[PDB]
Amino acid sequence: PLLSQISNLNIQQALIIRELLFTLLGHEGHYIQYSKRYDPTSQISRIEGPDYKIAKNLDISLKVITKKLVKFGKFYSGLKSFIQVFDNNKFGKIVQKFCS
Amino acid sequence: IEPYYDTLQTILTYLPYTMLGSDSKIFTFSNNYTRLEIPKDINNSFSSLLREVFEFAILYKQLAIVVDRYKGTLVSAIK
Repeated sequence: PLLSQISNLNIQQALIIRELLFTLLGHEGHYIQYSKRYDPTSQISRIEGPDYKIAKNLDISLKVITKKLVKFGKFYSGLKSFIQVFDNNKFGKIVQKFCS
Repeated sequence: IEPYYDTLQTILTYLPYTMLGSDSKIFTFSNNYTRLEIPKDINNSFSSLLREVFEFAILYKQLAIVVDRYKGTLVSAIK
């Protein structure tokens, strides 16, 4: 369903919560989408994590609260991609143990 | 009294979001979160009461700004 079509606050809150549970793990949702600047090919882009854009039809208060929480998905995705890069022999025992 | 007294439970719907220092559909911060604008359709009495309640919101927002800004910048251990 379109986000603008829904007018009730409770429905919007539940929908954004359902979409947010997956966002916190780094996945896209129906109403939270990756920014066009995020290129998975680039190493630095993967390490720094993806930036998310929120659908313009969300309620203003819910949009602000979501914009605060979105950063946690960014950190998780960045760390998960950090492990898959820095955990090899060429980066030494210190970095490997930190990846642990 | 309902027919003879006009004013916007609806306040309590959007009040929690304002108390946590976040923008609301009927209350909007401005000037770097230093003032809060009470909308039209809030007659004298309710506005006068809210002016006391909103003291917590603005003060908490200022404290949150300070905490977020100086979290890991200050070098002195005391601060």
